[PDB]
Amino acid sequence: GKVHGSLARAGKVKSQTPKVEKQEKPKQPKGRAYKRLLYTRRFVNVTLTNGKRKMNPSPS
Amino acid sequence: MRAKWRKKRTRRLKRKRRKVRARSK
Amino acid sequence: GKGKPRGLNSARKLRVHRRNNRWAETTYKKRLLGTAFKSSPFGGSSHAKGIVLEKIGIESKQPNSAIRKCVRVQLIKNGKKVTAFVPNDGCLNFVDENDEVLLAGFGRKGKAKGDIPGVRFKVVKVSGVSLLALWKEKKEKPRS
Amino acid sequence: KRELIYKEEGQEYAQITKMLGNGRVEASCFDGNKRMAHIRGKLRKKVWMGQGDIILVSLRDFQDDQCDVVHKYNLDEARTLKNQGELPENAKINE
Amino acid sequence: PRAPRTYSKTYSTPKRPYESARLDAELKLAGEYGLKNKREIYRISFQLSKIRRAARDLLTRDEKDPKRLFEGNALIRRLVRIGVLSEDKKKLDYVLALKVEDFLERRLQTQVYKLGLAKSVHHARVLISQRHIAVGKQIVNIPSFMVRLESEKHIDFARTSPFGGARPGRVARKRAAAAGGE
Amino acid sequence: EEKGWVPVTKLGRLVKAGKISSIEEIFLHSLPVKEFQIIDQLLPNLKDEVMNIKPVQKQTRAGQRTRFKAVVVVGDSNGHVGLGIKTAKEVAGAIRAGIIIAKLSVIPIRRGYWGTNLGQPHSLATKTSGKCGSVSVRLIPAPRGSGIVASPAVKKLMQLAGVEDVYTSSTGSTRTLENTLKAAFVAIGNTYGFLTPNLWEVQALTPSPMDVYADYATAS
RNA sequence: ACCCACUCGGCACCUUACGAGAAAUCAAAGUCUUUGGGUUCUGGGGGGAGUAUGGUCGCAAGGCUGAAACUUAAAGGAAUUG
RNA sequence: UUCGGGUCUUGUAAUUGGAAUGAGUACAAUGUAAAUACCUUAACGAGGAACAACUGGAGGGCAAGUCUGGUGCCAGCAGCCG
Ligand SMILES: [Mg+2]
Ligand SMILES: [Mg+2]
Ligand SMILES: [Mg+2]
Ligand SMILES: [Mg+2]
Ligand SMILES: [Mg+2]
Ligand SMILES: [Mg+2]
Ligand SMILES: [Mg+2]
Ligand SMILES: [Mg+2]
Ligand SMILES: [Mg+2]
Repeated sequence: GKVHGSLARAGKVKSQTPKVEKQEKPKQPKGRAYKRLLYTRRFVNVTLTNGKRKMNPSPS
Repeated sequence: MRAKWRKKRTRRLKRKRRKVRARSK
Repeated sequence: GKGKPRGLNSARKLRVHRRNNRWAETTYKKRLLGTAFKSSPFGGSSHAKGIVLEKIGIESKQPNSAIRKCVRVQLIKNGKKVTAFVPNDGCLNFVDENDEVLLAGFGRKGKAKGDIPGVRFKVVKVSGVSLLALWKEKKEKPRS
Repeated sequence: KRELIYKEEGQEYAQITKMLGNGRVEASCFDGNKRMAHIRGKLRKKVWMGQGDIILVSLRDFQDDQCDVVHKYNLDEARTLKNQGELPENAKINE
Repeated sequence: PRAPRTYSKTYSTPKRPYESARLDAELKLAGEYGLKNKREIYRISFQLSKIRRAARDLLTRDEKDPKRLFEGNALIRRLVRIGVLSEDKKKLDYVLALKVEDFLERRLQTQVYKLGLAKSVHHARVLISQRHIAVGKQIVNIPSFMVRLESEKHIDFARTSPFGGARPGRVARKRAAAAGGE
Repeated sequence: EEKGWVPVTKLGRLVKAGKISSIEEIFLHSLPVKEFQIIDQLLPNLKDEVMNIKPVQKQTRAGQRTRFKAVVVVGDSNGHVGLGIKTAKEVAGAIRAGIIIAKLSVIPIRRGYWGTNLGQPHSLATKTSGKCGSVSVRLIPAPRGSGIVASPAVKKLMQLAGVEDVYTSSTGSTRTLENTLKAAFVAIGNTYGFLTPNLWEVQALTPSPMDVYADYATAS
């Protein structure tokens, strides 16, 4: 109908969201290695010189 | 409202409170 | 030239003029009158514990339509009663009635924040445990 | 012609006794509950209601004093409710 | 009640923490010299700011003033001894002209890299951190060891290190033992 | 690219003929510049930066007719600045006309020394100030290598100027970018408007370039 | 009593910005980031509120002095186009 | 001549090798009034080097998404605008 349940119930969206498990990953290096990775990714491996840097460019 | 009439209403409230106090002074 | 005197022997009136004008501020007046200790729910206190009396929700303003889940808490330090906000999504059920809850400031200098009317305090801890640890299931309520 | 929506797991019907201001209403819920009803979303200024109107309202389990009105029936789906009889029939509400 | 010894802060975070150009410059300097955090750049900028404050205060004072002479040449000799200020410009007005990269350059990290015994800046960082480089038969496990001019000629791998000549180490010794056994 | 630039002004004609060699001749005799190509000819390396794009609306009977105000700053980082402010329908056209005005309004600045003089000037010569709207900008000389202590827009203006070290202080509603940049422009162009002891001796009033070279103008 | 010229003082007025302002405008609202002639009073966002209380004056009306709790993201000034 | 060797370098790949090292344990000795602990150092101690770095945020202010799914003025977010 208009509303699928009791409207004012607390923790509604949290309760009914689909629990999607964390995706397992390779370890992300931390510390000086992370700064080196960022430096390589931004100032020696310039990817999209057009426009801005556009870090995290949405895929479309 | 105008400031004039707000002032006058305040004066009338003071009227009532003053007569009440005078009756009980 | 200007309103203030300028002579070399006018320190007295300059000082007293500044001292009389300082009361025009709000921070200085609050600090010197010490209204925080006498009138505010906490006397110069960042946090304070209290007991949950009942479990209320309060509607928002015009531009924002919702009901923010609050809680009425009587402070233990002095006995005052204040409404407080249970911050996150599914935290209303976490805090049960008549349990000790540590209220904190709401971040807007003791004034209502956002669209929630007549509230000035968050909720940080309940029954000794923090709400943020409960909300991510890092800890659980002791249920005593 | 639209299908009439029944209550489910907490929502219940009621009748407006007197409508207050600032989007507030006094509603008699048919459990002997002279409750306060709050005009709510999808209901602010899209559908209008008045005194003595059949109403559907969701409760709040953390406070039973106030309750949030959700859907209004147009005096004909009210008749359908009346024949199927989920609400008490000891009340006459006609035109 | 014992007399305290004074701890003191050695850095100062910038007031605008979110400047795009400044963030990019900080990342450039971090990647160029293998700095672990951006607190390193803050520390060098704080040292430079103290140096500049002293230099400007001495500049305000009149020329040929005992304070100016004494502490100005003291700061000059200290900076040339560090090596950041070239001998050409011992004037106390080129002191105001130093850049943060100048002090960055004198780190034991970059000096080990320059000497070539470490072929990469991060290689220099790890080699320093593994207790290998010794500045005058004294190892330094600290990348920010400001190498002074009088002692730069004495950087080399330590004797205790395998590179300077000693037992190889855990992995090589274990492999040799395994080969000898089988 | 394609550029003919038939000169319509006598100054433009002289520049095209190659008779004016330095922009200092233009600034000295207070000549009026109306062709942006003159400034392009004299300063080949005028970089720019679009400071702000602002949507400005006019309420008509049908909807709200919206244009865009571009605030462009042009300069060469060697003591030459210009501040163009333009309004146009399309943003790209707004920026083009804004840089165009900015090139038209180039101005020289007088960089000086904070203390003793050792190398090239690093800061301004004296304290200067300007005021546009309610925004008053005060530029104050700073010791060598002190950076540009200024808000990002004013900082970019000084960087385009070539001033490497300077202190600033702004009073008013410095929020509005056009007012702040115009006030800073007034101050930095006023730097050459302050008589200083090292600028006291009189000169010989060298004849105007369009007087000595009037023949090469007046297209016949 | 007029006419012409000048001067002192007064209510004023026209033009203008070469000065000042957020502007409307001001010959002072100028000589203010190039900030200091002397001096008195007043204001520190809006509301609550010129309310309560306490003094004091008054026959009375009311005058003078005069907050806070709390609430609020604006209230307001000048001007532009509709 | 399309090439194209990559002639010269710089990254990306659960490919693949050899090194170095502590954080930990621990003979000792130093340390200490006696002991910890630190400095030194035997013998062990890295492959997913699982010896696994979090805390906040991704509309603006303010660096970083108009990607996917969920909820649809609810739940909630939001210091302010939203
Ligand atoms: Mg309402
Ligand atoms: Mg006020
Ligand atoms: Mg008032
Ligand atoms: Mg009284
Ligand atoms: Mg108005
Ligand atoms: Mg995270
Ligand atoms: Mg978030
Ligand atoms: Mg997200
Ligand atoms: Mg951004």
